[PDB]
Amino acid sequence: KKRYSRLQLLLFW
Amino acid sequence: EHYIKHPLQNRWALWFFKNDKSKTWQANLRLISKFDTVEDFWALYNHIQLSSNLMPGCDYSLFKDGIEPMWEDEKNKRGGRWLITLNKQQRRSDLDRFWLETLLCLIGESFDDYSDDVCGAVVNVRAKGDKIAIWTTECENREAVTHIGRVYKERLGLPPKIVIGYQSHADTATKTKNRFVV
Ligand SMILES: CN1CN([C@@H]2O[C@H](COP(=O)(O)OP(=O)(O)OP(=O)(O)O)[C@@H](O)[C@H]2O)c2nc(N)[nH]c(=O)c21
Repeated sequence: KKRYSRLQLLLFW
Repeated sequence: EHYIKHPLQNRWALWFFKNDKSKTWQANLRLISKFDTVEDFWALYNHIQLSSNLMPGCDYSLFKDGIEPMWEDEKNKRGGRWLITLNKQQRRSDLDRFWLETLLCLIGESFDDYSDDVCGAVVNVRAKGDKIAIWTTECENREAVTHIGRVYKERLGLPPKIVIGYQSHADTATKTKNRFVV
């Protein structure tokens, strides 16, 4: 269920 | 919701290797940390050296918690790796960005239906040329292995003309041919 896009991961930095 | 951390599908373990404790390979492994949220990943990433600033002979490995970063693990012994081989100049231009993209592929569950086949990834900092690899659990699952390779190549932004290879760990450990190519 838990999938993150590249975009999403970088935003969370 | 703001106050909730963003959980990862898997808990991950980051390992460090440097050949300065033992003449046996595995006794040079150090567990650095484990994490299971996006926020905790970045906190760890922010604290540790870039791969390009490590001494030659060092490795980082990121593996699903419960899988040791070695051939002998039950989940690696029948498996293999997609190998990215870097030239010396790519330490500067590509190593750090390729490693980070690899980490994001893993923690984000970026291999859709075949994400469970992924075990981990390893970066080797070496004087002869650095290597990055994604380790998968079963070298005979053509469909899973090829899909993972194609995702990985696309996420690193490598053109069709650049070909990468997959080697089984059994072959790598024997005194290497590609099983697959993408
Ligand atoms: C990943 N490794 C690496 N390794 C030992 O470390 C040696 C070097 O492997 P490496 O660090 O993957 O590659 P590298 O240093 O570039 O050398 P090479 O030219 O063999 O690729 C291996 O030949 C082996 O003796 C291992 N030994 C055991 N028992 N299990 C493992 O999973 C591994």
